[PDB]
Amino acid sequence: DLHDKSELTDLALANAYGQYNHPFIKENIKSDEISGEKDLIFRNQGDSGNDLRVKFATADLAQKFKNKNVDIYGASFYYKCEKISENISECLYGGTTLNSEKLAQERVIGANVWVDGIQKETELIRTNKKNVTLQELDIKIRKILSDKYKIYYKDSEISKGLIEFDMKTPRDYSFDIYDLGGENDYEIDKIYEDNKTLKSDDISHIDVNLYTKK
Ligand SMILES: [Zn+2]
Repeated sequence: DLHDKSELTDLALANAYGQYNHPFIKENIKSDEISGEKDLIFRNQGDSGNDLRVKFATADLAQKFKNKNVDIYGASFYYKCEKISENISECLYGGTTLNSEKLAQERVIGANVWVDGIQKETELIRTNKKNVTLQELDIKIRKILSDKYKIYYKDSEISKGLIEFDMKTPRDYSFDIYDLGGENDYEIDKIYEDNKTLKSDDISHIDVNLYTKK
């Protein structure tokens, strides 16, 4: 069931590596401009003053954040990002939460890691948001995985990977780290388009299982 790293093109690997190592993080910005019916526009708010277009799965979502002070944390990209002006538009799916919703205290989540069934050091990620997007937690975990296990380097020994985010109830979410939508970010990141958010204090822990080349 777990997809193999060898299934991905070089473009897909370079793109994955790029976004999990350089996420777009912006705090307290507001947009009173919808594009299409489900994209919010933050002119000149992206990298290099490029414009920023945050895409949502529904107009329901875009409206919810329209004219709200929001925090952004997601995987950004340019290719296929619909321009709003004659200037370069930078894109990102979901990764949006209200800036007013901060925890009374920093939530640290433990991430157990296994490589071929052998327990490695438990890793840590944290957030100060009451409702954190799954995208944010995922990027934070993949960053550590990229740093320590070189998950997105073509010639590293890791070839299969599963990340499990467990709640305090029997609810869990998971990502096969190599089952990418396609090779371009506009495809790959639709994985975050629903802006799925989790109640930070209800998260139990993360379980990561990687398997070496075979
Ligand atoms: Zn566990």
